[PDB]
Amino acid sequence: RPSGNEGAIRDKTAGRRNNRSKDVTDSATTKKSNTRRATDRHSRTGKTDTKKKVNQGWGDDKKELSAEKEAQADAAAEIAEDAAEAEDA
Amino acid sequence: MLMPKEDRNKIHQYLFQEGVVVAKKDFNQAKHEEIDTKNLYVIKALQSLTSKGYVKTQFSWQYYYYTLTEEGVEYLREYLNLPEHIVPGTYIQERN
Amino acid sequence: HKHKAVKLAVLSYYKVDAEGKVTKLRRECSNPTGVFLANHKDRLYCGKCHSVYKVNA
Amino acid sequence: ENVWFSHPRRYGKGSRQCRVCSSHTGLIRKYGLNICRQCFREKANDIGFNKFR
Amino acid sequence: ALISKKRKLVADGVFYAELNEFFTRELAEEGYSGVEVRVTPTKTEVIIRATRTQDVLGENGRRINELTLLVQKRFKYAPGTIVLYAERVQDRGLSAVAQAESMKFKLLNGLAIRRAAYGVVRYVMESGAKGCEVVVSGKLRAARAKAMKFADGFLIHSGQPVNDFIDT
Amino acid sequence: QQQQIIKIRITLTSTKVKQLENVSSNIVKNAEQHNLVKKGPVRLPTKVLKISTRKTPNGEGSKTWETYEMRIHKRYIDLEAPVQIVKRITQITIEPGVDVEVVVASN
RNA sequence: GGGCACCACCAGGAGUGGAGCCUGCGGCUUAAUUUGACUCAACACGGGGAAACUCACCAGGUCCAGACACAAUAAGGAUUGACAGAUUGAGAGCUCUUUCUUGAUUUUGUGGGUGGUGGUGCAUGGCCGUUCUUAGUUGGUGGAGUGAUUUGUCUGCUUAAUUGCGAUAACGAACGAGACCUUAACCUACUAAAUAGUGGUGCUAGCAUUUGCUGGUUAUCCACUUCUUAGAGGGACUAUCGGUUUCAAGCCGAUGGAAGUUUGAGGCAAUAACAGGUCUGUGAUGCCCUUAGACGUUCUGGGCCGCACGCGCGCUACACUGACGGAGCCAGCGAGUCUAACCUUGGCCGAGAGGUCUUGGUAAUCUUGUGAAACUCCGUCGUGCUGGGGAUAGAGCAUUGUAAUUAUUGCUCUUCAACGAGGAAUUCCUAGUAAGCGCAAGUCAUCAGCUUGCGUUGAUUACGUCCCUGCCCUUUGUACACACCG
Ligand SMILES: [Mg+2]
Ligand SMILES: [Mg+2]
Ligand SMILES: [Mg+2]
Ligand SMILES: [Mg+2]
Ligand SMILES: [Mg+2]
Ligand SMILES: [Mg+2]
Ligand SMILES: [Mg+2]
Ligand SMILES: [Mg+2]
Ligand SMILES: [Mg+2]
Ligand SMILES: [Mg+2]
Ligand SMILES: [Mg+2]
Ligand SMILES: [Mg+2]
Ligand SMILES: [Mg+2]
Ligand SMILES: [Mg+2]
Ligand SMILES: [Mg+2]
Ligand SMILES: [Mg+2]
Ligand SMILES: [Mg+2]
Ligand SMILES: [Mg+2]
Ligand SMILES: [Mg+2]
Ligand SMILES: [Mg+2]
Ligand SMILES: [Mg+2]
Ligand SMILES: [Mg+2]
Ligand SMILES: [Mg+2]
Repeated sequence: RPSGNEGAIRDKTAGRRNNRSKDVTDSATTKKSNTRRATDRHSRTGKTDTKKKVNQGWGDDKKELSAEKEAQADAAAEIAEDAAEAEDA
Repeated sequence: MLMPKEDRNKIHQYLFQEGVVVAKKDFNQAKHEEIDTKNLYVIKALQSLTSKGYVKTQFSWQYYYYTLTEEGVEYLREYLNLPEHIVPGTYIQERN
Repeated sequence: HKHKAVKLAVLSYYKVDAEGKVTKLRRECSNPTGVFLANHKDRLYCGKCHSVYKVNA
Repeated sequence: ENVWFSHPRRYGKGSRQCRVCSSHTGLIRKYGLNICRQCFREKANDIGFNKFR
Repeated sequence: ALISKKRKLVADGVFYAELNEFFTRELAEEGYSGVEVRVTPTKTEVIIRATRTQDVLGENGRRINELTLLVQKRFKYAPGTIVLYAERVQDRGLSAVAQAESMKFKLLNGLAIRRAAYGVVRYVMESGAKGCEVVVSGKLRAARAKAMKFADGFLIHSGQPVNDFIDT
Repeated sequence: QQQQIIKIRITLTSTKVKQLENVSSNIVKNAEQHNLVKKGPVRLPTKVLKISTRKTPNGEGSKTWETYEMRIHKRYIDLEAPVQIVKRITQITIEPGVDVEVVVASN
């Protein structure tokens, strides 16, 4: 029972004449439909990351007073040290 | 890292007497520029030097800039039995 | 897989000093390492001059 | 050693690579640049190529 | 060298780009701000603008002979054909690359984002600038990323005056 | 050597027209105060090296293209000039960003 | 309710949807047919034109390129290879027999690294797309409100524009628009040029004549810059004059002008966002997975091209406003090799594709006046699926390549298919524009039916409106705020 490339010419069901008799499956005219972006505003992860996770990771809104009142002085110290190391001493 | 002692000494001698190495990241280049070993051998030996200290490494557009350090300039004298504390190699040797 | 070695002293070349006597034999090849190599069926195969090789065992 | 880079890559996509990142696809080799089109947009002001029109 | 002037000027631009990124990677702690390559006859001069020029020049020829040797070996120049000077940048708080590289090690040393960002925004602003803006984008122990801005003063965003006066 | 005119040509190439014209005016000023005979600064057509890359790193988006471009401005000056004092003034006075090349022509 | 826009319509143009191929997507098939992307904002997109490589996929085969540290170990011993002979792809010592060989470089465990086009782009950076090429955003002081807020930032008119006039509890400002920059258009005004051109002629020289058409030399000529080039400038500001508007911003016409559509075209382009795309651009990257019978890397061969079919971008067509042939004969943007064989003129050979001997060119120098195609003229055809169309298929000759079979592509002869202008629907477009036409560049060893640009020929139709679609603003309602996918 020889098969292979020589068995390809012997093998039935392969060929345009007998593929054209069989009907097209109906999935060929369908669509993938948007990779589940129909409710992308609705978060589907199931985390819904809480108030603490954003008020302690990037901080809350009320801690800006502690940040910039100390960020006033470090740049002034940088100016003082830059005048110290520029050409003085 | 099977690499002969004769080949290893020609990376270490060049690194001592000339200070730095540049090697393109192209393994099987079969010849490093101005080291007469394989480019894979150069990269492979200087990474082995880097891991125990002794060499700093930057990459920067596929070229592996290898620079000898202060612990490495002592290591290249001690284990390799090159003349002791008389040869800086090479940053202040001739040019200053 | 790669290589298994055997405990050895004498490589097919008996003894250079056997109670004051050289007891060497076994017609060699042109290797300066001479050294005595594989023979399957009337066919030696060289070890340093295995690239070009004229007369065998 | 035996067959490690035994295939000829004297030509084609795999002969050349970006000098920044070694990427065979999307490369520009106009004027001997050999930078990919994604790194050329980053470095294009350092090369000297400016958006004018 | 027998190449066309198109390819020669393009390749000199590529050499500038490669040298600039190499010094950006190498001289990060040393306050790098830019490089200028002067191609004189018989030698080329590579001038490094960096705030810590004493850290660039190292300890008595260390760290500047290293960079000269590294550049001449990668670009295959003859020894002595390339010399590599370092002159410090004046008015540090107007170099955007120096301010960004300063913020980078400020945040890598573990300093707060608003503190570092306002500490360079007002440093630029009283270094004598018309305006400054720091945008920080990313995440911090959080599964969601946000970008926050820190602006002070007068800025522009469109036109050739951006190529003129804005340093990014 | 004894003030024999040798017919050099200076080729001036740059991507920066301001500094290139600074060099060109310097050479013409030197050759006019030295009373040299010259064919002056001839300005070649500017080579506009255009690269139309794709603006996106992806495929996604409206298909937007960027025309990055580099201009090469090129000039040449012919100088029938003595050999020593003119090779001195072309050895000195080199601007960065402008590449010079000096070729002696006896054709 | 009012605005705006040929990603809307009107009036039209050119179409597409129908055919055949090309290409991309889905599905099916497969060992694999790698994968991301799905209304605009996926579908000639990932610069994605994949023979190998790329390559991520499949059947197999190597290699370690497993740092470093510790303990064993290798001094008990760790790499290499000549056969031939196989289950071999195989001249792969990959094993296995046989043996020798350079011998603390390794090897084997534990830790820990390193690699990954492996995952998560719903952890991120960066970049890009979109809202939006729209005109929007914000605070100082004052007014209103206990307050969140609101006015300013607006009824009208105008503009391309939160552009301005004007109304006015607001006044005066900033970003965005605009100004800016690049390009195109004018400059017989300036500085010039054997890498551009012209005129005489130092000198020539030819054919026809009574000077027309040319050829050739720049310490083996002179002069000039009109044309060409590129520096610095000039120029336009809707100028002038009418009309009209509240004599306001403006708009319309005419004259002049190189230019009166923001002069044409772009580049840059705010605040706020999107769970938009990308971890498969990177030595951008957290974490996870894998890490030597690997998901690293390499090699061999295949696949990405597989086809009952559905859809999108295109090419070629249905011809006489044309095909064929001969002749005429004209661009512009480019690019190009000694850091090695790139652009190739000329001669010769060849029907052709191509070959071969040389040459110029690292380029305003030479390819190149890219002697391009459409087009024009004269002929053959003659309304016939024809001499339209050129699919499919056969045989042959070449080129590139290590390799062309699943035809790489080119050429010659032959085969000569649907297609007779395309239902429902749908795209783009307002003047050097639509459209026809080729050329250059990109990727490229070879391959353009693609794209980015360039020029050649060059219309019809409106200078408008909210009717459809989308967007913006105001008013209104709200039990929405994860915001109607509520
Ligand atoms: Mg503005
Ligand atoms: Mg603007
Ligand atoms: Mg219509
Ligand atoms: Mg058509
Ligand atoms: Mg069709
Ligand atoms: Mg497929
Ligand atoms: Mg995905
Ligand atoms: Mg892989
Ligand atoms: Mg990676
Ligand atoms: Mg108020
Ligand atoms: Mg308001
Ligand atoms: Mg208003
Ligand atoms: Mg009011
Ligand atoms: Mg002129
Ligand atoms: Mg998503
Ligand atoms: Mg890709
Ligand atoms: Mg393969
Ligand atoms: Mg494909
Ligand atoms: Mg014809
Ligand atoms: Mg022309
Ligand atoms: Mg192909
Ligand atoms: Mg092409
Ligand atoms: Mg394509």
